Amino acid sequence: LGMRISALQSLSDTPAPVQWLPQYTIDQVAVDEGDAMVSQLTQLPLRPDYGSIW
Amino acid sequence: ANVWGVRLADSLSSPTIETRTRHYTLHDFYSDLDASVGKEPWRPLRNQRTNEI
Repeated sequence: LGMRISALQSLSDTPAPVQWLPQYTIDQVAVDEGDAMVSQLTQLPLRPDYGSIW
Repeated sequence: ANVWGVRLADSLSSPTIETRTRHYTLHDFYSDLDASVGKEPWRPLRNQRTNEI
């Protein structure tokens, strides 16, 4: 089993979602497949909480 | 105008924007069945004079 040896560190549960910054690689996929899977995996229909623009 | 003792305001108004329909999903059904504090399927009604449900 080619895996490292260490013990997990316990963290307190975060009340709010944390920001994430993705990083890209050399692999590429067709745009249509990505759009189709975004449509398949989304929870897109809902009512957002509209904020104060000004 | 007064149809039958019912006075009507001079102005006219009506909504103009209609929201798109949201299809019912299984996750939504489970969320309704959870009966969370904010999403209870029952809305209480209160008597106006003395305020009891």
